[PDB]
Amino acid sequence: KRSVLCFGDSLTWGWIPVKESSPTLRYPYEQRWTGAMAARLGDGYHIIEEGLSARTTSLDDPNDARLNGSTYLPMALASHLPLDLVIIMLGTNDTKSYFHRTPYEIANGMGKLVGQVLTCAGGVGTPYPAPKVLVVAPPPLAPMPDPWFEGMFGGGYEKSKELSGLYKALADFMKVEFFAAGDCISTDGIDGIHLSAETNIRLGHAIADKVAALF
Amino acid sequence: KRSVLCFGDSLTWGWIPVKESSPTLRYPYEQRWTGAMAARLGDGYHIIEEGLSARTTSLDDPNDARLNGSTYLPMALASHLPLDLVIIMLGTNDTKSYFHRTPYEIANGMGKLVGQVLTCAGGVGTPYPAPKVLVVAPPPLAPMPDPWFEGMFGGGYEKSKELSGLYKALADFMKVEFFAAGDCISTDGIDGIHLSAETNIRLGHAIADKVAALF
Amino acid sequence: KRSVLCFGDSLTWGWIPVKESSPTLRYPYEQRWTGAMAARLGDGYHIIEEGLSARTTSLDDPNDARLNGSTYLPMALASHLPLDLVIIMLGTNDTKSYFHRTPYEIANGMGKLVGQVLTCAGGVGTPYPAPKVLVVAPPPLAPMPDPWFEGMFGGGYEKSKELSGLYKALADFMKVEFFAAGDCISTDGIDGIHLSAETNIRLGHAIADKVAALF
Amino acid sequence: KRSVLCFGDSLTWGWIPVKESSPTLRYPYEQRWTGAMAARLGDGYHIIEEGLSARTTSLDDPNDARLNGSTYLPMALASHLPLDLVIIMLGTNDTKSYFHRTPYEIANGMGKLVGQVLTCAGGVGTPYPAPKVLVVAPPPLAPMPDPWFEGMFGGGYEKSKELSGLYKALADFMKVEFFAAGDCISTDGIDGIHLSAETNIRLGHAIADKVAALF
Amino acid sequence: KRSVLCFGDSLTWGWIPVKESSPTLRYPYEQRWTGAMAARLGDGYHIIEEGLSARTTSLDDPNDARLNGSTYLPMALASHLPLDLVIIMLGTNDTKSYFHRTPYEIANGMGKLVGQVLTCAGGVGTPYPAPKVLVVAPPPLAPMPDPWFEGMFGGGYEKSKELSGLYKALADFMKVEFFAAGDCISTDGIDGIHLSAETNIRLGHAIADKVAALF
Amino acid sequence: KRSVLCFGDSLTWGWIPVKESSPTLRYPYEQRWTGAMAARLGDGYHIIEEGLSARTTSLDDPNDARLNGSTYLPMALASHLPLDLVIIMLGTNDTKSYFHRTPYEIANGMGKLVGQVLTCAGGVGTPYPAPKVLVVAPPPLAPMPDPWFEGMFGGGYEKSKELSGLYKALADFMKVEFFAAGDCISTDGIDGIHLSAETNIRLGHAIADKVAALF
Amino acid sequence: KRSVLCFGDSLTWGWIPVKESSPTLRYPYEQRWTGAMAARLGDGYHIIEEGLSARTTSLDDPNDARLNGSTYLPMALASHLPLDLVIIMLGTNDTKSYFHRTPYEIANGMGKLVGQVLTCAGGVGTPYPAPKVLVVAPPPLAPMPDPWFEGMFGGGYEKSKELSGLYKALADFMKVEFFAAGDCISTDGIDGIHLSAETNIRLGHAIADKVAALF
Amino acid sequence: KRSVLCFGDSLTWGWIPVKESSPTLRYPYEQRWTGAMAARLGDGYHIIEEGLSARTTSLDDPNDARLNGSTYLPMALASHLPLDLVIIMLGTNDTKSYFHRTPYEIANGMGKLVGQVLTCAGGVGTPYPAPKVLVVAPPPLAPMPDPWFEGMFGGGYEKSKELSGLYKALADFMKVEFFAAGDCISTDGIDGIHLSAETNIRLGHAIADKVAALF
Repeated sequence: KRSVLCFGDSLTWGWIPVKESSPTLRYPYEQRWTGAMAARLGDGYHIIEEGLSARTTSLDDPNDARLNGSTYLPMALASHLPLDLVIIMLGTNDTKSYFHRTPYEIANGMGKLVGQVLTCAGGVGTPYPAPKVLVVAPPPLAPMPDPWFEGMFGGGYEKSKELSGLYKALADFMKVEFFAAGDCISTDGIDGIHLSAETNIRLGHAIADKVAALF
Repeated sequence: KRSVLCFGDSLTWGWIPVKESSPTLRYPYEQRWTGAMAARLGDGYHIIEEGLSARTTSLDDPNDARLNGSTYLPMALASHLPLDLVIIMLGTNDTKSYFHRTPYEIANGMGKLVGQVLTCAGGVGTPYPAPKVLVVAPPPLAPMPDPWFEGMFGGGYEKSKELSGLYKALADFMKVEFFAAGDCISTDGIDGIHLSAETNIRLGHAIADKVAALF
Repeated sequence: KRSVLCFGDSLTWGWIPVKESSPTLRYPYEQRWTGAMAARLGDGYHIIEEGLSARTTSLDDPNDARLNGSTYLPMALASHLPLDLVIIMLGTNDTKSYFHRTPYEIANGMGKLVGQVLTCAGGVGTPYPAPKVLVVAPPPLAPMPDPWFEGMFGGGYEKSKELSGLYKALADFMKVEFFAAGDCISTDGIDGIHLSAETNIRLGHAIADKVAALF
Repeated sequence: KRSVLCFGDSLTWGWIPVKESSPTLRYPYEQRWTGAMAARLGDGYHIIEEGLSARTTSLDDPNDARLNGSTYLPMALASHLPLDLVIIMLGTNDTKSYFHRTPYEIANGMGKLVGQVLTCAGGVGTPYPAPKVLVVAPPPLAPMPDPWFEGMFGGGYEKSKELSGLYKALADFMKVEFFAAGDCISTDGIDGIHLSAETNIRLGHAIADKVAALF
Repeated sequence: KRSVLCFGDSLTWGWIPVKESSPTLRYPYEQRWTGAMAARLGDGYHIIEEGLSARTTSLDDPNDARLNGSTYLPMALASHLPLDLVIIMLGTNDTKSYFHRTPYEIANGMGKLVGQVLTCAGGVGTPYPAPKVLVVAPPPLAPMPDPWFEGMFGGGYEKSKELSGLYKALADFMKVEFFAAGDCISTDGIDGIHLSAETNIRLGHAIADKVAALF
Repeated sequence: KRSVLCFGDSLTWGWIPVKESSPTLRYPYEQRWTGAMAARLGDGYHIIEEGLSARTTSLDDPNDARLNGSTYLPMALASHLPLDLVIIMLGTNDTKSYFHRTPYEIANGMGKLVGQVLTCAGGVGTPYPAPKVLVVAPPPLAPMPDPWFEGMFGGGYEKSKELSGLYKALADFMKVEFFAAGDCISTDGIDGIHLSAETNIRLGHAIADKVAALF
Repeated sequence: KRSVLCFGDSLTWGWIPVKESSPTLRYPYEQRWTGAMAARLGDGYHIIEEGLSARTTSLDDPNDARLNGSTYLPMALASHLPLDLVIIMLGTNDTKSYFHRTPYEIANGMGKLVGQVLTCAGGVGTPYPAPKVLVVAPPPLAPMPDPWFEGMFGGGYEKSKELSGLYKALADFMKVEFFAAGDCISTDGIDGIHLSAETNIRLGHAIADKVAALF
Repeated sequence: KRSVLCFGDSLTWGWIPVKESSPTLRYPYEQRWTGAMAARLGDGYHIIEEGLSARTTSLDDPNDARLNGSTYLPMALASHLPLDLVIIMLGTNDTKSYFHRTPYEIANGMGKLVGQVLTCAGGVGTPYPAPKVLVVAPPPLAPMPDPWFEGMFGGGYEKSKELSGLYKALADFMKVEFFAAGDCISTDGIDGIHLSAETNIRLGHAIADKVAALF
């Protein structure tokens, strides 16, 4: 059996876009991209979900101590070995206005996460090798009707558009795999940030085909 | 389905005891207590595994920044809501010689984790409620033929015999559920620390019976 | 009775504007907005005052470790449960020149405080629920004849004009209550920052009307 | 009018002792020692309550960031100036097993708090003088029927018996006022830690007589 | 007798300007402003020198842990009580290119130091009162022939010109004394930063007049 | 002139022992050991006083951030170069009950300070060499009639008796100078900690004789 | 023999420029500038290599805790005394996009390292003197065909052109030696960052000529 | 060619024992164990010396920030790749009186260093594999004539005697190589801590045999 760890933010947790913006409920597994990917990959794969709303690549959020992805990823890797592949879809939250990050710095944060996977061989007391890495660039942001979300992501749209190219450059440099979500889907939720079930399913099917071919 | 997050150390990850002590392989899912519990609970339950070898309740390990359970649990809870129950089986590693913790301090560390579950309602932007908690006392340690493990757990056996009584008192105080694993299993692995497959399966079946009676 | 905690800066503490700028005396209770609110609400309400001159939403002041509102609020909430409502009037001091904060960052700091209220249920060992929240936008700044105050608030007037709209958006997003003080009062003190007794009393009466309609 | 700040733990917050140990409700104001003291002092005094369950003199609690009294007292003083007197009743929680503090270290923590009052003149931008200080030694602990509380306070009884003498020595040295609660009341709650309403009322009346005579 | 603490940077230590820029020797006491001030004041005054080359008001220097004035001043005050007056001449080093401080932030750092004096009453275990404060704005910088010093103070000249006005506003606001060194002297050393002996003597005489007028 | 920096605690600052223990006044210069030493050395020497009540060698005091000698000494050395000699009389406060330091640890803290002197050559931008070092063991403690001082120094008398032998061994190892004050004076103040004026003067005269023999 | 410590980044470690950018192999010693220098200096000299890919002067890299040169240099100096000369070639990595450092700040970081060498006399328990220092400006950057390297060094080329002039000014100020590598070599590797073997050898020969002229 | 990194304390740096204890000179390379090992191994081996007097396995020394071995080892590994073998001889300094470490904690600190080698594959941007590890238990301490050294190592002899057995157990557990220096040499220097030249040579020859047998 092959084990695949899916590390992400609200797009991976499965945030349902809603007209009142927040709070919201979670998509059932079969309507998450992770579940749709698992269905297409089949029973030879075991999918592990680690999606956290508002998670960044490598930034401490001023209002929530839980959100730095790089703080949690080493622990998660060691908890889930043996792993064949880690899929990482993050970066959208790094584009928020109050973080003042350049696109390159966001990609460099993704690079920190890739390095944490590449150096994780052995975990705590095992002979297991490092898994492969699939870097996923999230789809670009869209216009947002809610003024709080619009303020939250001020300046972020242009940054989100640059991530695909920079993540491709990063993945080539670090000799790992790459997939641009925006080549297959768009951000289609009413809030301009999150995704519909149908788009989650299309995304998971497409990632499944990438996974099946990358080993 | 009812979601059950299983938070623990190597006993939960599934460390196979071996003659060379370390390193070792992972039990397959159906030979882990988590998988055996999942099998007896049936398809109305969804099990989430968060087991990490060498994890403590609330201590920083001097050689490994991944191992403080309380550093990770809030992030894990928010990543996995909605949750109906969190089962926590930890404390054995707090008995290691170099931590110099009293049994009450170990139970108080378990209490820190219980509190993190009880106050987690809402996660990141959801209306979901806090789950129930099942505190599990691990079975006492056993003779260790490897001198490195014997030094690692110097003074720990006597502390391990006190955890069950103190965890019961904690659980009554905090108004959560409690299971004494040592009434049903013993630490039967060749290394004096870990468990056989047959014992994992017995444990998981016993925990499943306890969980079913809560719902 | 219904308990109302009033969390704020000098506008809440009751700084009397004076020709020498500083130091100054405190308005008596019946000339504070808190006391005037208490008088119009009547004996079914119990007011708790937590006003601190120079307090910010969520910033460490370089000269004074007492001034980060978010450092203190969780302790204050647990000390005063049971609470029915928390009124927060802060943000003016975040506009000071040496903080270099954008208006969105100031509102996001207010959001940190709102979240601290919303997640405070139980306090230390109680069954009490989280109180409601009333976010109050302070009135915009005014001309400052003292050159030290003018330097202190350089760039702050323009930011102060944006807080009301952003606080309304925050409150709608977090599903709490909102009052724009600038619809009812102006910053009428001689120093361009603080308020007259007549204006405090008008503010408190207006807030009282808002509070009564919540219960 | 004279203003009196009452800084304390669950004995000041007003924890009702209950057979299930925890959680519990709060005494109404007239059944707290603060309220009973205010009734006896009369309308020439304004009492300010700052009681926090589980609060220590100057220790960080491993499971709760809210509980170090010395972290909060400077902020509270500046928020409540002008003050004529600060009454401090703390130390019981410093005797808990997991803190491993000697009686002298507990008294030295009380001394830290006394110094914070004595040096607080001016607050933020006022001409107000430092208030007087009344150090109150809490009554000694009693036997505890609940095993979690008994473990929590292991070794604490003897420490609690030494605080009166050491706090008297401290108050004489620092030239402030002293009152031994144990000379008037005993710890009479079922849990061995907290107080009955009748004892709260006796205590507040006795502190009121001390206050009226100390200026 | 009355004691006067002189807290400063190289202008107070007595750096002799030299063509090679650095290193250099110290002026003898009678050619320092402190010694010249002491001579004019007479033997009714005890002068304490605390001058440190490269010292800032309140900034940590990246290359030298000794240079934050506000880190050392509280210790120095307590070491030198009883004190009648503290003279503070700092701010020039805050204008260095790599600190990126605005003039207001520099004056606010001076304000931090003024506050440390005003709150220092008692020291460690004494009845002594807080000293008075004389804020001294240093003379503006001059053109600098050495390229390393020119880079070191890039952007600093304009900032140094603004300190007099801002320090005057600060001293009025905090109700302390003020003296503009630039009303009496100029920066006349060959390096564009430090002062000649005759200028130190003129400066010390003028400061002595200010000190004598206060007492 | 030869410059001599005197770095110490209350014995150097000049704490007057008094019947009420604290607070107290400072001995005049002529009644300090520093001033008595200066008089006997004469006008070829320049004495710099750096005495701070309650100062330790290298410990952070829980109640006062001013008191770690090793935190302040590097800044003080650079402020006072050129220096021919640093006299260090510290260690008594390290024997306080709440520090739990062994006598060797106290001498090792003295060693930290000696090293700071030996490595201080050049200061900030000077060619000056490192000064010589005179390590002074303070006299042992004596009976303490005040219960607060008795508790403060519990266990400390026996440690104070060992400092001289250990400081001699330190000074020989580090190749610096050593004077045992306890051969010439005893702790004669009423409080069992501090010194009479007559004893200060005898100490300073004895240290002066030692200093002169070094040059 | 005369001992020469060579402290640097990938230019010193010997990164082989390659078409796929990363990862890469290390030049053999004979193809490193260090080994080429050693050969030309001959057997009267002993070369110590301390080159680390990605090392900065004095910056913490967000992704790698190994890379701050100033964190490691004091330990390295004490490990290798006696030393006659330290050659430092660093600064290129400080020009990376995500550090946002000005050229003067980069030279000031070099200055931090120079100071660490100049103040290292004695090491741990030795009489050895501080070595001489040779500051080496690296050659300017060149076109970078890999998009990841291009982003990594955005803004850096222009900064790299200013380092030589600033390092010369630093070395004159601090009274140490200076060599401009860009007078003798250019950045000739395919990646626009690293060097060919022929260029390493030419550099080492030119540095050897400089070193010999110092002794 | 194969590269061998020698990571150690004064026994590796080459401290010459001397009657005055300290300071002292360094043995020439051919009288160090490293140089003697290199001579026996031949020119197919490249030896890298990283010895630092007073270095510990994993402890911060109170008086010197340079001495934690585990702080420096990751940087040194990355600087010296490609490496075939890392030889680690440390632990003697962890036995010093003021560290209060148990023998197991010392061996666990060695374990931290072993783990840093085993996880170092790649360094910064290379394909190189992790080196092998040779753990060397240092020879036990001897009686020490100097009282400062005797105090420094109080309690340490017994601890030093236990390191061989514990390091053997550690090396077996971690599956690396082990050599007991005390099976071949004794601590023969006059100070009871360091070694003679002939003993360094015998030690290096015996370690070379171990190294050659591995390859």
